[PDB]
Amino acid sequence: APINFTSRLNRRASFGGCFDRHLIFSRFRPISVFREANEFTCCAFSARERFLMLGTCTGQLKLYNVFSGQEEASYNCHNSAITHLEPSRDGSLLLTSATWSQPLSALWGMKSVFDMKHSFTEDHYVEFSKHSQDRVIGTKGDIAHIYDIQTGNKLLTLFNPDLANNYKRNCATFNPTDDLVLNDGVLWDVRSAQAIHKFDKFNMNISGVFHPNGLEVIINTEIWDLRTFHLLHTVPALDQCRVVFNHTGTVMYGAMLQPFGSSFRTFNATDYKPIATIDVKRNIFDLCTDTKDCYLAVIENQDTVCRLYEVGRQRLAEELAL
Amino acid sequence: MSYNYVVTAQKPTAVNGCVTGHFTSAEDLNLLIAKNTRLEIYVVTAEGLRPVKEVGMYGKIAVMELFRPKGESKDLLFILTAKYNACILEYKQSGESIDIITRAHGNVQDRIGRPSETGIIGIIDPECRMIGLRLYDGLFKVIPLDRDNKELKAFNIRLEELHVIDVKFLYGCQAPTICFVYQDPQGRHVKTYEVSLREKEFNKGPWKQENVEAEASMVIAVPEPFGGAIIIGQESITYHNGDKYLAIAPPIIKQSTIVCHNRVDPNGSRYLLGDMEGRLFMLLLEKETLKDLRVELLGETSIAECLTYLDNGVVFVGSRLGDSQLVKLNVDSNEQGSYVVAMETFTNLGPIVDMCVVDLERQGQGQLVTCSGAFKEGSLRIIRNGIGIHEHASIDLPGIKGLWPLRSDPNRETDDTLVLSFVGQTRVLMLNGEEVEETELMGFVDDQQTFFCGNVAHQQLIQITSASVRLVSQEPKALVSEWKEPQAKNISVASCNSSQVVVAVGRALYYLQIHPQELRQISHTEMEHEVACLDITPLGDGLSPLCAIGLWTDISARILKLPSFELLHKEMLGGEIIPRSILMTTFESSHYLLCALGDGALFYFGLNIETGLLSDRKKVTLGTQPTVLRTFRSLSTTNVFACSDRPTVIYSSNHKLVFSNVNLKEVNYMCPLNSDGYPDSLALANNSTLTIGTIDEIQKLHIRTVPLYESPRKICYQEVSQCFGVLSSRIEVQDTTALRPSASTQALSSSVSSSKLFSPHETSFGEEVEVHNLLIIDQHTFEVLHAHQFLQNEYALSLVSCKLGKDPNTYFIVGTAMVYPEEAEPKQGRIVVFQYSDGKLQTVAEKEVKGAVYSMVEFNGKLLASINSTVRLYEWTTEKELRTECNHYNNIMALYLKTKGDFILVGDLMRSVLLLAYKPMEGNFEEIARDFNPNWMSAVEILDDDNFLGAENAFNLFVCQKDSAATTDEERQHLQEVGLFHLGEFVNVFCHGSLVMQQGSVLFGTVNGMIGLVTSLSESWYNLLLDMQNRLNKVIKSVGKIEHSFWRSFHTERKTEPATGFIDGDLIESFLDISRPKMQEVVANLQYEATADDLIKVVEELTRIH
Repeated sequence: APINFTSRLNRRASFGGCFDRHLIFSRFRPISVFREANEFTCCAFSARERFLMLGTCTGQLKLYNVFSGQEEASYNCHNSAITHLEPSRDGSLLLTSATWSQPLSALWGMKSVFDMKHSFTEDHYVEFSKHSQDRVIGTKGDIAHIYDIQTGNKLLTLFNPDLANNYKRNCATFNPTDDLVLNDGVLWDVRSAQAIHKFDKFNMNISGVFHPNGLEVIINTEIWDLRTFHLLHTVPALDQCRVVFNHTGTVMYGAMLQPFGSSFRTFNATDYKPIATIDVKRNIFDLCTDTKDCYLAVIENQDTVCRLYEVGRQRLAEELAL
Repeated sequence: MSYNYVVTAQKPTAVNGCVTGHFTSAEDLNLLIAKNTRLEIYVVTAEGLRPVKEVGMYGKIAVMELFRPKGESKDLLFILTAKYNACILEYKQSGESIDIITRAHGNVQDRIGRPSETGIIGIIDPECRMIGLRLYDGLFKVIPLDRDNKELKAFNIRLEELHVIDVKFLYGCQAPTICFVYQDPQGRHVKTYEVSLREKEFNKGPWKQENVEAEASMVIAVPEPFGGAIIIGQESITYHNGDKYLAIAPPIIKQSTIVCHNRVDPNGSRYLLGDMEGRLFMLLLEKETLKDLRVELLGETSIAECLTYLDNGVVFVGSRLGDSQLVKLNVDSNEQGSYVVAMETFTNLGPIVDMCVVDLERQGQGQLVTCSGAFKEGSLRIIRNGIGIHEHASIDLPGIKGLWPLRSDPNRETDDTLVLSFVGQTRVLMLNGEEVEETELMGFVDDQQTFFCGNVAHQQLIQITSASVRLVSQEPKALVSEWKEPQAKNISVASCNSSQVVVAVGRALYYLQIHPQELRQISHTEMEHEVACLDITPLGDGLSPLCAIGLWTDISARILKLPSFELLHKEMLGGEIIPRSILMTTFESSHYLLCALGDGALFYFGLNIETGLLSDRKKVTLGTQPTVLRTFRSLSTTNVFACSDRPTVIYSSNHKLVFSNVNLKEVNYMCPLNSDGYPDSLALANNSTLTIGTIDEIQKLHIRTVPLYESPRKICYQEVSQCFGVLSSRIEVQDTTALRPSASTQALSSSVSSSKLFSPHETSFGEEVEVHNLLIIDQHTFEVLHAHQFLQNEYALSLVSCKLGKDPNTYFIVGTAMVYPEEAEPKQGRIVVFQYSDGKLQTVAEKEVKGAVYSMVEFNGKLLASINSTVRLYEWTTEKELRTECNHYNNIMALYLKTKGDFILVGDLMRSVLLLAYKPMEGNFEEIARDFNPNWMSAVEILDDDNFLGAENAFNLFVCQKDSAATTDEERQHLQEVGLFHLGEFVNVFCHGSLVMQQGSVLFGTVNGMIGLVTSLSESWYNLLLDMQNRLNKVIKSVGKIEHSFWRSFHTERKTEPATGFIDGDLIESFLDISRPKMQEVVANLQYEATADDLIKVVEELTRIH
């Protein structure tokens, strides 16, 4: 596994990927800028990724063509500022979440029949199930709510005050198998509706995220085994970071909090090894990746705007060899 | 709207894994070899290896283990493929029927997870309890082996150690115990675990985990009585069995890393070891118990991928980087010190890294020259399709209707006279050296057309004409006897032996014997229909008791006994077009019969000379003209030449007949010839000329190896100088000090680069460094004419031969890169211009660039090169220098470049392909369209102006289409992927052309040496062949019970879709080899309405383009 790309490439024809991913995912290139016609809060790509979906501080939802950069539509969704967006991989549904205008979250039928499908009044945050997007999970303080999509009615609530950590930024979410839930640092067996384990609280304001392998749990800086429960690794750089993986499952995007700092960074999801630490030199509010590892959308202000990045290309400064 | 056809030209050669065992029966010894998708089964003997069965699977073999469970009659095979299909195979053989039967199967792919980057590891415990698999990181998959697990259901076990190096099951433990090497940040370690089928978990290992060498890479389990585990690193070898520990660090190991191992003695007493650079070792475990570790060097072999000790000091060397070997080990050192001598050698084209298509012997017909091999196994490989002839004499003689060699001197053994039959008359020619001049001869008439003549017994000659049968003395040269039909009727069909003669007069057959001065009439018959053809070729020594005949009205081949004319066996033949040639010969001690028809069809049977029995009717097609068959011998082996519009030689390879082409335009008549001016030659006549020449070897593909002894990288052909340009690289050790004399140090004229453009890098002396060279090679003799060495740390990456701008001079153009190991991406490059003068090599021009020139290509008199992430376009000055004109910046690393007229197709590292254009009005580029999907490209080619092809590291192919009819400007630039197909090879080169003389044609070469063809089809042809392909999978049962649908399904780590746009040509061509009623089972009421014969018409025309 040589270091120099040209030597390593020659070995491919004759006879690894980490050094290649280290090269590509330390390189981010801004190409275009997405403004609004009359001088944002959230960002996400559509299902087939041909449009970009943006949330505003007035409760509106904007849609831009990634090819042209014009507004294709405009919608009013809430009376509070939008906080989070998540379309279904079907291309049929969308989830919204505002700050304080009840109902806080809602489920939406996409543009064909575009209309409100169900209401989620009590829940700030919302998130689809991972494998089969047939159920929906929402967060009310330290309480998790699991809902059905077609009926809109509630299936079960998950809370246990004897075991709570009372995290600030708590967000309950499913595992890739749809048979576990993590809330407030507590594993729940979805079927048996009981508690499995209560992780120790090492942070003030981070709940945790599952790893796609179904083997690990990512609390702030601690990787816990999902069955042994032993501490497997300590990743210091993830402190206060909201962690997103790419579609293939090889790379992590971490976002420093305190809504976010001036820099994000990328990690190698297999060995949790740092790749790079990119500094855009602006305050960051949201980010998301396409499933093609082509575009990176970032919201940031100088007046808030969404600047679009191309992956694998260099900035001019490093490209000028000073 | 895309329609394509993919077929295999050369099955892969490289060896990927090989195991030995008692598979066919508990008595004989088998050797199994696993090439990419094919496995080869052999029987080990004293003479060598005897092949028994050769089978293709729907998958590439990743694990291949033999095991005999309890109470089983003989060993069973276990195979896992790359797409995680498991199977257990048994060998059934009743008579001549050999079929591979499947006990159990099933897919063990996990629904979630990423495959380990280190790779798939497959092992089996001695107890035959379970199969252990490392498929994904952090897990350990187990397949129980109880007789009731007929579906191969697996379970996983959480393995906390993530980066596992190698795993083995141990011997002599009270419970199934494993031993593996894992890598922590605190170096790498060795640890043991037990396995429980009931609890489905792990339990404490028998001994404490321990530290090992930081480059420990291999784990070997020693059998009882010893037990324990040997672990091999780059510096030292250790022994591990609980309390015991032995460790030695022989200095010989440090030079090169150990790759493969093997047991010799079932006690574990003696093990073999191979390294990268060819060396072969012997490991010893000294008893009295497990006293010592000792290492001895044995010799040098081919770079070993796998090693199998067969028997009695005979070792098989499975090679992936060069030719595989069969090796004998002698205890007495040879003269030069070695213990190793090579018995046989097996061809390996892989790995192919580049190739070109050049018309060498026959203009219009292609051949490949491939850059093949590896470090010391580097070689050029010249590949010809079909057999050619080498002329020596050309005479204008139109109208020839027959040819017969003849030795006129009864004393000398060489032919000296060639007899030519024309329309209604005959002439004679003698051969004084090379002069060919008219000759007369007493006894022979020249006013009648000849049907046969030649030497007969008793020192005599015979001429058989339309009028009579004439027997001629030898020494006085006079007519001694003449035969005529009793009513003075004409002769219709003739056939003659050294002592026997059979002619025909309409329906009547006459049998004659040749005695001194006598034509002895023996028998007579009257036949049911007219006579068409005859043959009495004696299959033994020669007095043939058999006469083969085919008739007119009742079209049929009959065997008759001599002199009885008693019928023995009749075979009906379809159709109402008569046979026109029949023959009996002997291929490799098997007796066959050949019968050609008037449309260019050929039936061939088997023959029991004792009983005259024809068996296993088979049918082939040779062109359109009627076929003329005739026997010739070459290299003391008998073969058959078939004269038609597609001249063909018939021979036998491994007891099956094979039909190799003849690289000629058309041959009407043929005879062998051996004269004092034309030794062992052939005499050929079309209907306009008479040629004489010598023949090549009798093989479908002839492969000429040119060992270079260093690593080749690229190649291109400069016609205007009769030369090849080859880039290379050899490894030297920093004193730079070479390892062995290779081609770059043994050129006639050598040179070095005197550039000084690059006026901070430290080398630890002993480290390995590549040194690159430009090699120039003759077109005929392939000897290294000149070797230009490049600078230090400068790699040669791109090569083009062309003329640029208006300069009529033709050049060699090279693009390089400054490669320093501590740097991550090269920052310095160079583009050099050469011309090869009459004998010398002249440096013309340079051009400094800030990156690597991964690819460049001639673009309309302009040079079109790629630097690290830029696509640049140069012009060639009237002052003979380079002036950039354009750029293109939107890509990660521009690695692969191809050009149609003014279109540029660019392959990137992770974004698949770009389509660029050149606008003459603006002097810049315009990005036309792109493909967004993250495909890790490895090769690319332009098919036409609207379809584009490439292959990525996911073992796949795809085609992108430009929707020129654009509703919107966005839909315009989506390169829509309309072809998808899982191939199973790693393609490194595409080039246009075909290896067949006389739409579209693209050849590609892979890592396993596989050579494939990709041609286009039309909408009618696609929809039809796609129907056959579903219908064949209904019939052809795949080994392992794997669906063809699943195999060819396009599969990356991100997508998995069925295949569309391509057709599996290897599957379509297997339609011919299938049985007859199964064909009728395939053609059942398929409209598109043709059935069961019109398809054989199609597939045979498809097997024709390669």
